[PDB]
Amino acid sequence: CTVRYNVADCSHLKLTHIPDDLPSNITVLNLTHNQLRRLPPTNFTRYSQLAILDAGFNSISKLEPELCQILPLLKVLNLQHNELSQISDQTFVFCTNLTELDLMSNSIHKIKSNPFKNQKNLIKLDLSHNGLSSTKLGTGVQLENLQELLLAKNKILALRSEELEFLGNSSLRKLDLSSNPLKEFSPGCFQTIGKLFALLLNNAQLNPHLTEKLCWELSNTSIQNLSLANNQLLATSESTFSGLKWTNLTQLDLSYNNLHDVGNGSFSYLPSLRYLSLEYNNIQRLSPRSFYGLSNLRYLSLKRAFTKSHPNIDDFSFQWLKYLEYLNMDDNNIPSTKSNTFTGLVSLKYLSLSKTFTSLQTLTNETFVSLAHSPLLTLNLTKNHISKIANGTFSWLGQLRILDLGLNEIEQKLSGQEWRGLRNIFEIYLSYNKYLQLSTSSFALVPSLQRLMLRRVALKNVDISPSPFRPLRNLTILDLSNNNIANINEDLLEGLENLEILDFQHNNLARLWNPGGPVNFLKGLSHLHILNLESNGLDEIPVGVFKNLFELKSINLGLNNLNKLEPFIFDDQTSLRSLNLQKNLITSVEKDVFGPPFQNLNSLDMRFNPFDCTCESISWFVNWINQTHTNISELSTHYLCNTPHHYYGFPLKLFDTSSCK
Amino acid sequence: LDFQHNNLARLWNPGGPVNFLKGLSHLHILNLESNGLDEIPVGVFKNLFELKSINLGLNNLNKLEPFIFDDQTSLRSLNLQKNLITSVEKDVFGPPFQNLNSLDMRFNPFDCTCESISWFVNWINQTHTNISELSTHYLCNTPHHYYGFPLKLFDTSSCK
Ligand SMILES: *[C@@H]1O[C@H](CO)[C@@H](O[C@@H]2O[C@H](CO)[C@@H](O[C@@H]3O[C@H](CO)[C@@H](O)[C@H](O)[C@@H]3O)[C@H](O)[C@H]2NC(C)=O)[C@H](O)[C@H]1NC(C)=O
Ligand SMILES: *[C@@H]1O[C@H](CO)[C@@H](O[C@@H]2O[C@H](CO)[C@@H](O[C@@H]3O[C@H](CO)[C@@H](O)[C@H](O)[C@@H]3O)[C@H](O)[C@H]2NC(C)=O)[C@H](O)[C@H]1NC(C)=O
Ligand SMILES: *[C@@H]1O[C@H](CO)[C@@H](O[C@@H]2O[C@H](CO)[C@@H](O[C@@H]3O[C@H](CO)[C@@H](O)[C@H](O)[C@@H]3O)[C@H](O)[C@H]2NC(C)=O)[C@H](O)[C@H]1NC(C)=O
Ligand SMILES: *[C@@H]1O[C@H](CO)[C@@H](O[C@@H]2O[C@H](CO)[C@@H](O[C@@H]3O[C@H](CO)[C@@H](O)[C@H](O)[C@@H]3O)[C@H](O)[C@H]2NC(C)=O)[C@H](O)[C@H]1NC(C)=O
Ligand SMILES: *[C@@H]1O[C@H](CO)[C@@H](O[C@@H]2O[C@H](CO)[C@@H](O)[C@H](O)[C@H]2NC(C)=O)[C@H](O)[C@H]1NC(C)=O
Ligand SMILES: *[C@@H]1O[C@H](CO)[C@@H](O[C@@H]2O[C@H](CO)[C@@H](O)[C@H](O)[C@H]2NC(C)=O)[C@H](O)[C@H]1NC(C)=O
Ligand SMILES: *[C@@H]1O[C@H](CO)[C@@H](O[C@@H]2O[C@H](CO)[C@@H](O)[C@H](O)[C@H]2NC(C)=O)[C@H](O)[C@H]1NC(C)=O
Ligand SMILES: *[C@@H]1O[C@H](CO)[C@@H](O[C@@H]2O[C@H](CO)[C@@H](O)[C@H](O)[C@H]2NC(C)=O)[C@H](O)[C@H]1NC(C)=O
Ligand SMILES: *[C@@H]1O[C@H](CO)[C@@H](O)[C@H](O)[C@H]1NC(C)=O
Ligand SMILES: *[C@@H]1O[C@H](CO)[C@@H](O)[C@H](O)[C@H]1NC(C)=O
Repeated sequence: CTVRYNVADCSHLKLTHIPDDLPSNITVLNLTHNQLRRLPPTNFTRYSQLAILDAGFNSISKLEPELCQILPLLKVLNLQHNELSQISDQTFVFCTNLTELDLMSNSIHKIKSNPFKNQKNLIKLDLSHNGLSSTKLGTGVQLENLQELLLAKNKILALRSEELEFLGNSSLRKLDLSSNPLKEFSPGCFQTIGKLFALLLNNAQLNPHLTEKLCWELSNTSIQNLSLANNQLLATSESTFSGLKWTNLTQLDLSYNNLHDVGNGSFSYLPSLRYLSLEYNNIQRLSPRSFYGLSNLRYLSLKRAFTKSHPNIDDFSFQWLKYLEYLNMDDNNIPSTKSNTFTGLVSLKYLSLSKTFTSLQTLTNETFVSLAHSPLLTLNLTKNHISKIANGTFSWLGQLRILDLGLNEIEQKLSGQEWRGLRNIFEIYLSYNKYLQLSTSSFALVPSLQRLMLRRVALKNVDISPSPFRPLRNLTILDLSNNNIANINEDLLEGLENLEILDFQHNNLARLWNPGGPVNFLKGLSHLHILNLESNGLDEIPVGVFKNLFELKSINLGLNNLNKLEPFIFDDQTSLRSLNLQKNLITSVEKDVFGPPFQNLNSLDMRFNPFDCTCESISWFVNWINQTHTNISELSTHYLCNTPHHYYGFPLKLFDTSSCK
Repeated sequence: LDFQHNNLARLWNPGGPVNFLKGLSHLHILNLESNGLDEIPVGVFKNLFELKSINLGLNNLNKLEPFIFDDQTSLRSLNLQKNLITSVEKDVFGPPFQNLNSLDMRFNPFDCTCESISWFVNWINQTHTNISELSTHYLCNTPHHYYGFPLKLFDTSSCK
């Protein structure tokens, strides 16, 4: 087995017999994924100190009580994926300390007598996928402290007040009744339970009339979390949920219930709900009175809550949701917005509208007029086929912090008036766009940015003086990768004292680093953390470009052609934590180049390089590798030399340096 | 026969290499430039006696198996420029160099070592083959002492 500290785990050993050779100073034993004839009752004499046993995923036919007598200190008893054709009460008469019983696949058809007259400390009772037909588990009052009762993937036809009366004072935190073909509910079947809080009815095929009758039956109860998923709730009426008007609910779920129509006042009898979900529904439309009465909701999800003839939302449809703060409408097909769609939401702070608009190619200053009176903090608009934005689009939303406009085809000459009205925004998501032309005043109106990534935007004309990034001072993260920049001067990025993260992947900086004077990039970047110039076609590193980068942490210069390693290139990089030079054309590793970066390096990566197995090239590198604990992944595999012929295709570590000094 | 830019690299172990050019005696010029070939197996240029030109440039060829060119006794022009050739061995480029008229292997990471270029340097010193840009685009890439050094100006007195 693994034989780790204290606990013992045996993932896969093809074990067939209970072993007794392992040390006895253990408290947990694992038997998952093993083939056993039958659990012996007398072989546990040696192991009488196990707190719990993970004896599951086993082909055990019959269970004997004597086992859990030899181990009185037994807490978790998992018997899932086992045969267990039939069980009786005599297995649990002198077996009381159980706290966790798991029966997930045992094909237990009928329950006889009272098997649980002695278990007084059990909390979770998982009895599912066993073909159980009647929810009766006993006649007398038992299960004083039972918090979870799982009954799923069985064939219960109905619930009756007499088969559930055996729970006298049980306080069930979570009740599971999923995948049960329930067709009717006897009156008073829920009042016999002491205190029930949550219920699950997934894959239970609830009819709307059956759902209404269930809601009537659920009155007087302390239910707070109710879930109704995978049903035939194609429509909802005013009186459908009226039976829940006497309950104090917290969460209501209606996902995967193909709801087509929402009646007027459907949830008007729910003055205490705080979280609501309508995921994956073919809702035709939402009337303004559909949400009437929901004055206490705080989280609404409308993911895939619309039909393909296209669905639309009327104005003033969210006025009643004055306490909502998290609205999600991802993956929908609303054509466009109106003047009074979001009007009424006075507490919305997190709004997601990803892939929800189809006819909103052009954005004006009337699209987000409804959100002026709402202090939003996050706005998601990805995959919305955004093509053009007008001035004053975000003027109303002056409290925005997180803005998303990526994964679109925006094409426009940015002038800085597109962000007019934004007071204090944290970061802007404009990656993955077809064409965004920058100007000298594009970022002047918003100097409060903290993160700014422009991946795959085909940006151009960024060498214009003054740089558009000049007004940004406290910016921390900047990304201009995958854009194929033609050229850049030292004017850009100047004054970014607070900049920490910089990425220049796929930007062809080859010629920018001797003719016309080398560009002295990275001037005074004290706060820069990680520098990434991977796959920029770099061919030669000019001297004096990594200076003053004392606080730099990581360097990634892979997928390039670097062979001319100038001496003393890395002098101030004494705080480097990870050096990446994989897939380059490095031939020799000299001490004067990689010395200071190797003083306190944590991980190194320069694989796929034509190394030269010679005393002049890798002797210092081989000595350092042999005399360091730096994490070098695939050191023995992808570090083969390319020259000479004798040492071609040989591991870098398998080189003797005792003959050269 | 011209196969420029066709991605024939992996065709020369997918169930055994394909023995292409099987008994193609009358072919005169063969051009397979810029196909990314990485390894040429033995017994692929057999029965090519009348072939005159081979052009395998703009590829990545470093594994030169012995006796690759055995029937290329009538080769007139060999082109291997802009490849990843590191060493030039006699047993590989012997027969093609018997009557070669023009040779082109510029822009290659040559290794200025005794085992690699000694025979090639001697051949260059004692041949009349017309080679363009021989002293400019034939600089070695390793070691550091011989990096960026002309290939023709190599002393073989310390070799053999
Ligand atoms: C359990 O749920 C039932 C509903 O199924 C609740 O019944 C409701 O009980 C209240 C209080 O007894 C009734 O209000 C009363 O109405 C009479 C007129 O009939 C009025 O004179 C009283 O002043 C009082 O307002 C209410 O009508 C009744 N509703 C129904 C539909 O029966 C019951 O309160 C819940 N709790 C318990 C512990 O049963
Ligand atoms: C706005 O909604 C869209 C809906 O798709 C969100 O897109 C999803 O965002 C997550 C988190 O960024 C992405 O997961 C990521 O996957 C990549 C690998 O592709 C992984 O490297 C990251 O660590 C992360 O796990 C997810 O792929 C992405 N889905 C699509 C289709 O783009 C978007 O994040 C939302 N905007 C927010 C929350 O600001
Ligand atoms: C969204 O932004 C646009 C762009 O500024 C605003 O359009 C502006 O609307 C005002 C009032 O309609 C225009 O003022 C008047 O325009 C007429 C010509 O239409 C002119 O003859 C008058 O002397 C007066 O200037 C203004 O010109 C117009 N701007 C542009 C560039 O056409 C629009 O009002 C904004 N919408 C919201 C809701 O903020
Ligand atoms: C959205 O905002 C941009 C940025 O301000 C507006 O572009 C600006 O439009 C004005 C008005 O046409 C331009 O002023 C013009 O300048 C020329 C000289 O170049 C002058 O001869 C004209 O009489 C006029 O004053 C301004 O140059 C231009 N700026 C840029 C950077 O393009 C745009 O018009 C706004 N659009 C809407 C719909 O409000
Ligand atoms: C219903 O389920 C929700 C979701 O788990 C429970 O709310 C969580 O309560 C814990 C405990 O305070 C918090 O840490 C979580 O942040 C809450 N999550 C959400 C989404 O609200 C709620 O307590 C449950 N109702 C019960 C058990 O009656
Ligand atoms: C939620 O719980 C509250 C508190 O128990 C219920 O309010 C009580 O309602 C009864 C009538 O059934 C009154 O006699 C009590 O005086 C009320 N107490 C308080 C503190 O208001 C409420 O009815 C429950 N249900 C809903 C939907 O709120
Ligand atoms: C549900 O209630 C809404 C009101 O919230 C009703 O919508 C109104 O319909 C009338 C008739 O055309 C219009 O004059 C009103 O302007 C509408 N209200 C709003 C806010 O626009 C709707 O008709 C009701 N539906 C049912 C089936 O009763
Ligand atoms: C740029 O970021 C800095 C760092 O947070 C901001 O400085 C802080 O701003 C908050 C906002 O009120 C103040 O409470 C702090 O006292 C400021 N810290 C210091 C050291 O001055 C700065 O305001 C930001 N500038 C812009 C334009 O957003
Ligand atoms: C358990 O005890 C029986 C009886 O001695 C023995 O045959 C068997 O090998 C022991 N171990 C297991 C894993 O059954
Ligand atoms: C349940 O609670 C009632 C009332 O407090 C009490 O009379 C009864 O003994 C309790 N039963 C159990 C099994 O705790």
